[PDB]
Amino acid sequence: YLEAFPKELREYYKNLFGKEEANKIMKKLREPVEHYYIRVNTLKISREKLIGELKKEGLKPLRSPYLPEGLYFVREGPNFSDDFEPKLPVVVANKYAAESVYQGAMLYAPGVLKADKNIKEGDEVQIRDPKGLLVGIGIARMDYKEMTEATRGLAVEVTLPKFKLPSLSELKAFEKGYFYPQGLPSMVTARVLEPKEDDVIIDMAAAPGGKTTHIAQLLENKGEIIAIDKSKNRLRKMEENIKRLGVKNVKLVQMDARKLPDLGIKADKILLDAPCTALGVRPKLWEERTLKHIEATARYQRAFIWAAIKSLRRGGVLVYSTCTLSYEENEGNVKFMIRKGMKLEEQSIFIGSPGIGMNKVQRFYPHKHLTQGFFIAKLRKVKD
Ligand SMILES: Nc1ncnc2c1ncn2[C@@H]1O[C@H](CSCC[C@H](N)C(=O)O)[C@@H](O)[C@H]1O
Repeated sequence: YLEAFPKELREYYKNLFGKEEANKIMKKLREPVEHYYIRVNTLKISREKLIGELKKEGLKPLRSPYLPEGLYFVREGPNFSDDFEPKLPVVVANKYAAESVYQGAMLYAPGVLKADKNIKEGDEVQIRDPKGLLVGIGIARMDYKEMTEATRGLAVEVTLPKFKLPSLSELKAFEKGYFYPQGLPSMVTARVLEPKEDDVIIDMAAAPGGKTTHIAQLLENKGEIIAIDKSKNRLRKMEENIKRLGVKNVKLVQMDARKLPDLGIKADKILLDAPCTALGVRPKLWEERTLKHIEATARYQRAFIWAAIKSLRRGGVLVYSTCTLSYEENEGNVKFMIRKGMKLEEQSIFIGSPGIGMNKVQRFYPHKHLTQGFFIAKLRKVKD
């Protein structure tokens, strides 16, 4: 698994976590989350009612004892060994198709990069990513010719994915806005913010609106949430998410969040779920980002943070979160905040790990908590 991570990053992890822990983290990072979480949209349905609906569809949702809005599905796999060499013709899936097949998706024709020319419908085939990673085994539903030419349709029925997570996007329950797939750490983040119907609230990197819509249901669609993002497309997706979930609580504004103080607003609550190197996201087939990215991105985040601090009322609260493992983007950037008149505060839910040499922030690790790598800091603005 070590091969998935560039050498300097591997050394970075070893230095930051220790060899043993670093190896455990990288090993687990290569795999999908063991517990696949969704958020119950309490704007439309209760937890137990939704469970009833999911059991109807043959699913086995389990309840979280920490998040009353949390449900998770247990992951299946690995369905074959890491060294397994099937005696099968090869279908090569592109980078994006391979990651979904790796988690139980079918392989569709646009997801096909190239393939063995002997392949005919009904043949048993093995599916590999462009770098030779075996991600699944299945049965071809197209001949070679159609597989490499079709613009749509089913190319390989994946009957033996490396791992299996439930597909929920096609469920009626999903279409009716009953839930939103979202990781446990991300859900804890919105809770730890403790939004109140009275609060002036800003999500300054909000799209596609996972944490924004969670705030909306915690507010029970009362008050107002200001949601910022620079990307019009991701905002477009956020508009669809809002409509589907029945969220009436949110005001979308497109802009560079680093210029936030240009508004006249002094917020009581700010969520900064910041753009990051995403070193913690799963599954991690091949890690492309490295040290140069950590420094650059950490520096990039400081612009957001400063903008947030200046836009916070005194006594105001900032929640900073990332889906990355790096020190610089996390504990390092919190020290920055501490130098700018912010103070660490106890988080209302703490089920993760302590931060690196730092007491009140909350970290999540894949090998310890069965989640994506994650980071959460909660701060109080004591002065300007
Ligand atoms: N300079 C900038 N100003 C505002 N938003 C930015 C930005 N640079 C990146 N972003 C946005 O920051 C987001 C980080 S992903 C955040 C996901 C979101 N909080 C959720 O829970 O669903 C991306 O959507 C990206 O569009």
